[PDB]
Amino acid sequence: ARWFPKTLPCDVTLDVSKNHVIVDCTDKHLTEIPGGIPTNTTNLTLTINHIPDISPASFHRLVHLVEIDFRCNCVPIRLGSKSNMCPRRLQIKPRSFSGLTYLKSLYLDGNQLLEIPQGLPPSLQLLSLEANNIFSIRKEQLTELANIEILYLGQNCYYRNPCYVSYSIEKDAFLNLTKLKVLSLKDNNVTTVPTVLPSTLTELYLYNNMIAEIQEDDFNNLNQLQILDLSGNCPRCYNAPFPCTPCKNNSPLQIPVNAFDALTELKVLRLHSNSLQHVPPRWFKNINNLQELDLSQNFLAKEIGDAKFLHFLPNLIQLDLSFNFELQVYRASMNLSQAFSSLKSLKILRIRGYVFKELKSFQLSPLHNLQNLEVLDLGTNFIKIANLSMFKQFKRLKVIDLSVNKISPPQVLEQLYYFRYDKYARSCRFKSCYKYGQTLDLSKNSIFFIKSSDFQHLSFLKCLNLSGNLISQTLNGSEFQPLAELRYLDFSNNRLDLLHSTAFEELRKLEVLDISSNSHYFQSEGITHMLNFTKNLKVLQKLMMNDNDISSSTSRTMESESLRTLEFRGNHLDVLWRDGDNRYLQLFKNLLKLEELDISKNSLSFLPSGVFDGMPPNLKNLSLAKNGLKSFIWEKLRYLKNLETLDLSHNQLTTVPERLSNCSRSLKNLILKNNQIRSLTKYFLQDAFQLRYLDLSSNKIQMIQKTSFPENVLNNLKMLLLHHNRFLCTCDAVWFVWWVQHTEVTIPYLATDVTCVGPGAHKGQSVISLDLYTCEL
Amino acid sequence: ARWFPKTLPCDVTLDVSKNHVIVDCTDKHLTEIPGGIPTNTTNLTLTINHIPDISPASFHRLVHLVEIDFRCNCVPIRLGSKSNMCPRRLQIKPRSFSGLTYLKSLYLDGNQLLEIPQGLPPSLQLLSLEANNIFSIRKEQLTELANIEILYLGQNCYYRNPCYVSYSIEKDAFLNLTKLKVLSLKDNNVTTVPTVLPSTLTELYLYNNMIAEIQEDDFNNLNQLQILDLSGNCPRCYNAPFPCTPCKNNSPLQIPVNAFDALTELKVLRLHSNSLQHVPPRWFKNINNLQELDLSQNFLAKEIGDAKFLHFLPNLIQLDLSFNFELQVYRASMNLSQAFSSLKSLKILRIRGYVFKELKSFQLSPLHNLQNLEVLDLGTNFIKIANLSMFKQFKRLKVIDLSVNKISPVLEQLYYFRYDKYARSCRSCYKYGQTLDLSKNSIFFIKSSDFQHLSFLKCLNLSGNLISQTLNGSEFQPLAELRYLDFSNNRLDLLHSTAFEELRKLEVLDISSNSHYFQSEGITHMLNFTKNLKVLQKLMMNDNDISSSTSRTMESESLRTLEFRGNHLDVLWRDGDNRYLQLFKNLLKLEELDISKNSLSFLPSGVFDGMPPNLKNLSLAKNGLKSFIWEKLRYLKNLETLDLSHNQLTTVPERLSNCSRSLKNLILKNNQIRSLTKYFLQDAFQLRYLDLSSNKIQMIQKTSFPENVLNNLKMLLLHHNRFLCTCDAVWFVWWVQHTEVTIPYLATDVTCVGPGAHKGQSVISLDLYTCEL
RNA sequence: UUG
RNA sequence: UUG
Ligand SMILES: *[C@@H]1O[C@H](CO)[C@@H](O[C@@H]2O[C@H](CO)[C@@H](O)[C@H](O)[C@H]2NC(C)=O)[C@H](O)[C@H]1NC(C)=O
Ligand SMILES: *[C@@H]1O[C@H](CO)[C@@H](O[C@@H]2O[C@H](CO)[C@@H](O)[C@H](O)[C@H]2NC(C)=O)[C@H](O)[C@H]1NC(C)=O
Ligand SMILES: *[C@@H]1O[C@H](CO)[C@@H](O[C@@H]2O[C@H](CO)[C@@H](O)[C@H](O)[C@H]2NC(C)=O)[C@H](O)[C@H]1NC(C)=O
Ligand SMILES: *[C@@H]1O[C@H](CO)[C@@H](O[C@@H]2O[C@H](CO)[C@@H](O)[C@H](O)[C@H]2NC(C)=O)[C@H](O)[C@H]1NC(C)=O
Ligand SMILES: Nc1nc(=O)c2ncn([C@@H]3O[C@H](CO)[C@H]4OP(=O)(O)O[C@H]43)c2[nH]1
Ligand SMILES: Nc1nc(=O)c2ncn([C@@H]3O[C@H](CO)[C@H]4OP(=O)(O)O[C@H]43)c2[nH]1
Ligand SMILES: *[C@@H]1O[C@H](CO)[C@@H](O)[C@H](O)[C@H]1NC(C)=O
Ligand SMILES: *[C@@H]1O[C@H](CO)[C@@H](O)[C@H](O)[C@H]1NC(C)=O
Ligand SMILES: *[C@@H]1O[C@H](CO)[C@@H](O)[C@H](O)[C@H]1NC(C)=O
Ligand SMILES: *[C@@H]1O[C@H](CO)[C@@H](O)[C@H](O)[C@H]1NC(C)=O
Ligand SMILES: *[C@@H]1O[C@H](CO)[C@@H](O)[C@H](O)[C@H]1NC(C)=O
Ligand SMILES: *[C@@H]1O[C@H](CO)[C@@H](O)[C@H](O)[C@H]1NC(C)=O
Ligand SMILES: *[C@@H]1O[C@H](CO)[C@@H](O)[C@H](O)[C@H]1NC(C)=O
Ligand SMILES: *[C@@H]1O[C@H](CO)[C@@H](O)[C@H](O)[C@H]1NC(C)=O
Ligand SMILES: *[C@@H]1O[C@H](CO)[C@@H](O)[C@H](O)[C@H]1NC(C)=O
Ligand SMILES: *[C@@H]1O[C@H](CO)[C@@H](O)[C@H](O)[C@H]1NC(C)=O
Ligand SMILES: *[C@@H]1O[C@H](CO)[C@@H](O)[C@H](O)[C@H]1NC(C)=O
Repeated sequence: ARWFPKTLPCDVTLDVSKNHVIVDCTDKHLTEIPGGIPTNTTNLTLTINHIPDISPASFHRLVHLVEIDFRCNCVPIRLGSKSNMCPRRLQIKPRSFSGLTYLKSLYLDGNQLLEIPQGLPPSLQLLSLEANNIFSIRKEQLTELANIEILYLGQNCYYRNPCYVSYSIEKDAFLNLTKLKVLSLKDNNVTTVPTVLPSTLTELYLYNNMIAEIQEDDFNNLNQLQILDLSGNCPRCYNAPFPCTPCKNNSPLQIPVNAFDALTELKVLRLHSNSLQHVPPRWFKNINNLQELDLSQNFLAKEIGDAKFLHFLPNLIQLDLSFNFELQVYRASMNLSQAFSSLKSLKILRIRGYVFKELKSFQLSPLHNLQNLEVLDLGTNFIKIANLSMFKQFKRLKVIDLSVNKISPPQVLEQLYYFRYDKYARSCRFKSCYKYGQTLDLSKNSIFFIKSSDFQHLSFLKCLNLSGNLISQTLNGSEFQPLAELRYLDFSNNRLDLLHSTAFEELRKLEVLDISSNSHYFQSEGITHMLNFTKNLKVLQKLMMNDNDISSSTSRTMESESLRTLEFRGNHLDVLWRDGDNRYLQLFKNLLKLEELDISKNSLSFLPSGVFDGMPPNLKNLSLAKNGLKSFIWEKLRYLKNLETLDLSHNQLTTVPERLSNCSRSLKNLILKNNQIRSLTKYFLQDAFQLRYLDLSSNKIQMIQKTSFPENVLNNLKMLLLHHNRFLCTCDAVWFVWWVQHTEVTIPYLATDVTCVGPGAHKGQSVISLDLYTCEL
Repeated sequence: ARWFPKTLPCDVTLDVSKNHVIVDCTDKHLTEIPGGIPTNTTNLTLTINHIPDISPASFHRLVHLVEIDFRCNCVPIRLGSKSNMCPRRLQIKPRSFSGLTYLKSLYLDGNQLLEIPQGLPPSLQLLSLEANNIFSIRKEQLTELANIEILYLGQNCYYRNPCYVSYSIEKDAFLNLTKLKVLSLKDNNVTTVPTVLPSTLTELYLYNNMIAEIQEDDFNNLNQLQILDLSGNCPRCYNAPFPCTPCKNNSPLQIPVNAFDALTELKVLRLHSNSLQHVPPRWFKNINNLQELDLSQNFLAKEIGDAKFLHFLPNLIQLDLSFNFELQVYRASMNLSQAFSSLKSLKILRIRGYVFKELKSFQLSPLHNLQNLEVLDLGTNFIKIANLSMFKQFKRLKVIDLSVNKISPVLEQLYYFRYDKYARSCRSCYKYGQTLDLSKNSIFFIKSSDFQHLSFLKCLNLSGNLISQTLNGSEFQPLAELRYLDFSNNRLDLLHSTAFEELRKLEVLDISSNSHYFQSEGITHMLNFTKNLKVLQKLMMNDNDISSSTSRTMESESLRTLEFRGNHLDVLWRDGDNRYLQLFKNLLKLEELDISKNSLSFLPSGVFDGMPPNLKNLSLAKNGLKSFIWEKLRYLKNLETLDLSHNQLTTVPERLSNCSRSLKNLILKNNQIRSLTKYFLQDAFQLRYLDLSSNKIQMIQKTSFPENVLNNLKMLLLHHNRFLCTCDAVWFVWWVQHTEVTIPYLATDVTCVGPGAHKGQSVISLDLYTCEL
């Protein structure tokens, strides 16, 4: 097909509509900007390389650049790899950017720069210098940024990237940047709010600094400000996972009552970790539009019981009062002020880490009439007692979250969220059952025993999360009787005792059941387990039974008219299917609608004959990955007449079938990565017209000849993976080298990991760049 | 040193006292008996190879052989590898053994043999033909075994190795084997006890067969028999993990009341899985010496409550009545007959799988006066209730085992349910004193009074319960003598630094696999709880996912071993955060620290300085370590063992001696090392063990590996590298061929990878004369 | 690779 | 390899 092979070690994309030529050289172990970058290049990304300098020659030809992303070519020592530390800061020579008349966005984050780079074109809207070593801002260094709208300067002086002094900002440094919308000075050891800021700011980020006091006029002119973040100034340091220095005398960040008076447009106020003890209502006198308020990680335990300020927040969407508990105090109950009832717009309330013994219905009465309330998060509260029936008054909610408690008789937050330093930190790369309906999340509690009356009045629930409790009982179909509407039960990380084949049958509308990581009782010999419990679940679509160490079953067959997906990863089918024992060879046969089966990680070093014949007739998607498979009778695929995806990754296979078409007419996706294949059979893919995806990566293949890979098949492939093999680039490889260079077929990692290993001369050389003319003399 | 390199791909060992020359060729991927086997060879082992034939030429020179072990050179299809199936049964030519005048023991197990091999010498005392295809025994084929004392014939016809007929034994086939002591016909599809057996038998194994009936005279003459095993005839098949066919009519193995009358010497009787419903006392009328009786996997639930037969067993040491429960019956309690009191010699009583709701003190009264009772096993009984205090009447016992029950206020894990627990392959806190094992119960909450009257306990096993409480040092008050607590696989909440402090005599604490509360942010954990445990020697806190700690230091005057595998020291030691760099410093007598599997891709500076002063043994394995500042080992002045296995290191120190003068054992296996530094081992005289296996080393020169060091090494591991066998390698190849230093796998995995000619060739066999022209 |  |  192609007349001119692509040798450039970067992905090139065309977006004809937006007039964009996108060149992505992310993480290509470059020590130089590569030659041959298209002249029409608009967006060039060189992040995570080791290019030690920029010069007028760097971008000479590239006069149409709108965006240069040159991040993380010299990451500060403690932020970067300890195996490849950058020896000297990036050097930017004069005039490197002044010729780029159309340049809108420049990212120079993570390059150990000492100063704001000069000579930047007046087109620039966005400049980013995070994770550098710039800790003095002078008005004179900013005159070049007349048109700048977005300026990121954070992470230039903090514990991971120290500068060993206070940050310095000259008076009025930013004032004459008349179009500046977004200013970020986070994580920078700043001691005062810099003034005067231009009145065009929409977003101001001042968090994780050393600001002890806000002056009453610090935000006087910012009548367009929408987002203000002052978090992590006078931090609450208890159990902090980073070095944390509090303000002296347990002082809060001191905020005058009239500090916010000019912020009539403010939508987001973030006061996380400011050691606040009071929230004066006078703060919010002139902010009628505030939508999001974060007051997490303070000392507002008393204030939550008073909270006059809430009367001024009728448009608030999101309130977070998490982790406000008094140290070494365990309150008897949660005292929510009546003032919460005035939060007419509230969709999301989070109050983790209040820390109290007993939740009772009346304590939530202030919320009964919040019509728009969607999420109530009372996680990580060490609640010992809670009658779940109280949530009958909360049918309108999408999520009731009691995760991480001590109870016994629409996006999830990262596992580190309230305690991390900077949850918005940008990486060097880049720049759940809620969907089923009403969710009650009781995960990570101390529930040892359940009975029907625990769920009295909760028939509206679509999802119940019981993950990570202590449930050890012989469920018999009597325990969830009220849960008539339940579509999803997550029962993972309990100790299910499957003595009874009637377990879960009362959940007549159950579509998905997760009983993964319930291995306990499956580890002891002589215990009766009824894997045939599936028969009674008439609308079950998906069953997850992973990591259960299942090596025995009293019943011989699982049956279902409905089940489409079975995850059975991390069990011991090798023990059930011991060579000579026929009894379990039809375990899955009567799952008549099953399409997806995952039996990876079952220590299946071989498959006894009868396994494939025993498969249910409509199996589409089979994983046998990570089994230590040392042999495989390819012909047995003939029994799986609807097989579309076969995953055999991470095994010990040494051969492919002589003729894949003769094994399976239906197979579309063949994953063979991470095996021990050293050669392909002569006619491997001959007439395999249905094949669309083939992964032969991370094998030991030396040679590939034309006969194995006919062109009428290769042309149908959406992707062919060949990387990390042992290719021999001798004159015997002429066809393969030619074909790789010239094909239109998508083959990933040509630039990094489709490499000759030999002979001598060409060792470590990309096959895409290989010249074999000496073979044609 | 050596003048003649050892090229034979087998270990050769000398035992001068017994005049033995031991040649072990186990698992050497041989397809031929190797040449050059010493002429003086007495014991030759060729197990797990693919040698397709034996012939007169096989052992011609080896006239002094006493033992040939030639097992598993052609394993039956379903018993063997499916990746290397044996194509044709072993072929044994005539006269292969008749020249071996001194041959005492021949093992030919696992070779797909169809017949008993003939032409065996009259010296033979032991013949073994397990896992063959010999399923008809003819008197004529046994005449050659006049002097045989031990004959193994089992596993020749069973579900893993089927013969598709009944086993056949001709009448009196064994009678004229006048010195036969041990006969094993297990796992063979035998239908009747073969008769007449010789009266010299000490041991008869007939288990896992199809014997429905014992005739009254089957064992008439066996007045020397010590062990009889008839188990697995009319099996109890409930929840069996193998294909199991019961006797028709739910029948037991039928044993007439006088069948054992002649067995005056019997010490062991095994009647496991015989579907017995009754144990007639008349069985044991003439056996006063029986010591071991296994009656597990029967239907003797009612019989346990009666059990008149026990009155005839005053010398019994070991009784097993495990897995005798009636299907779908969950008894209220355990009914032990008063007859148990007559078992004056009993050391070990096992009654798992009785299956009952509540154990009460009175129910064990029949045992109160068994003076020698050492082990009481009531595991896998689904007991819901048991007052632990009842065991105050049992201080004399070594182990009280309530493992796998349902209580709430060592045998292989498969034992009672496996087919043949004595099958031959081709190739714990009891020690501390009184042990109460409550592992795998449903204990959610504990308090001091649960342990009332149990102050004598030395080991308590609470492993695999549901304990989720903030232990505060009040919960084990009575357990004043406890030396070992296994608290693994619970949900310890380490809120309180006073946890466990009441166990004033605790030497070992295991709180491994208590990760639960360590997985959620904002929870207070006090790792400094070690301070209060004044005699603690060993602390195991593996697989706890520990990534946060309210306290900054662990302290102990006593602790010698800390296992901290499978945690998140990488998070505690984030580059820039100094606060936890002395976590272990104040464990002043610590000698062994295991911080493998802590995702430590690098070690921040200060880690080594923060190590306690007497550290001898440090594991940093399986951390994905990509770099390592070897010079920092200077801080570990007492370091003897450094384990850096399974990492991504690419280099060794320029000079190991300049890093550590104390280091004896350096484990670097499974890294990415491609070359050694020029002077690597110069003057590191006290180095004794070096493992460089599974790396990418191409060349090793004498400067890196001076001989004044290498010769002192007890072991040097080099296998699975990328050795380039050019003329540059002359020294290394010479030294490897000639050294006395132990180097494992020379015969199998110390290989050239090039150039061309020598690719895949063993370094030990490499001829490099062309380099010396 | 006699489980 | 800014968490
Ligand atoms: C190419 O560069 C331009 C400008 O740097 C990018 O345009 C930005 O796109 C994002 C989309 O998330 C918008 O939010 C910004 O407001 C745009 N800025 C400008 C000045 O146009 C464009 O995204 C880049 N394209 C690629 C593929 O990287
Ligand atoms: C933030 O600035 C403070 C000073 O305002 C820095 O603290 C100084 O650090 C040097 C070296 O650590 C010391 O000699 C001085 O004693 C410190 N002064 C004070 C007042 O504490 C601090 O290092 C800066 N933080 C970072 C991470 O760079
Ligand atoms: C070498 O072969 C002899 C002969 O088979 C072995 O000696 C026997 O070892 C068994 C195993 O415990 C003893 O119980 C016998 O009493 C020994 N004597 C005889 C004559 O059988 C000897 O152990 C073998 N040595 C090795 C290391 O394999
Ligand atoms: C043990 O012997 C029995 C016969 O007593 C074998 O069973 C016969 O096997 C063939 C083939 O499976 C059948 O056609 C016969 O009907 C069987 N006879 C009976 C009486 O069942 C059995 O296969 C043998 N067991 C093993 C493991 O080899
Ligand atoms: N798994 C299980 N959990 C129990 O709680 C139980 N109680 C009695 N039993 C009996 O023990 C036998 C082995 O588990 C089971 O078989 P059963 O005779 O039907 O009755 C069962 C229990 N089994
Ligand atoms: N780990 C733990 N387990 C508990 O059961 C508990 N109850 C209250 N608390 C309090 O919650 C805080 C966060 O773990 C702890 O700090 P405290 O305020 O000293 O008291 C503790 C508990 N902590
Ligand atoms: C709740 O707390 C506030 C503290 O401001 C207190 O004034 C109020 O009376 C408390 N109410 C209850 C029900 O405890
Ligand atoms: C839980 O509250 C409900 C009413 O919502 C009531 O029916 C039930 O009895 C309560 N249960 C307990 C144990 O308090
Ligand atoms: C249930 O909770 C666990 C633990 O919090 C979480 O990992 C899991 O994703 C949740 N399950 C669903 C279905 O959302
Ligand atoms: C299930 O268990 C409950 C426990 O109270 C019992 O009422 C019910 O009868 C049991 N179900 C069956 C099928 O026995
Ligand atoms: C499951 O199998 C058992 C036999 O082991 C049978 O008695 C029980 O009724 C079966 N249950 C279903 C739903 O098939
Ligand atoms: C096959 O199943 C796996 C999970 O087992 C899934 O990730 C994958 O997308 C499926 N493939 C197709 C083609 O549906
Ligand atoms: C495989 O190959 C042979 C020859 O084309 C043919 O006879 C046989 O039917 C084929 N089987 C399948 C399932 O394609
Ligand atoms: C357990 O037995 C002891 C006597 O050994 C007694 O002191 C205690 O009260 C008993 N516990 C219960 C709950 O009956
Ligand atoms: C405690 O019981 C567990 C679970 O059976 C067992 O694995 C462990 O080895 C026992 N602990 C000790 C210290 O022997
Ligand atoms: C620990 O908790 C116990 C049991 O609830 C409590 O009564 C006691 O005061 C505490 N003990 C110690 C040693 O602090
Ligand atoms: C452990 O550390 C905490 C504070 O971090 C302290 O309150 C406690 O007393 C310490 N305990 C011991 C035993 O050192």
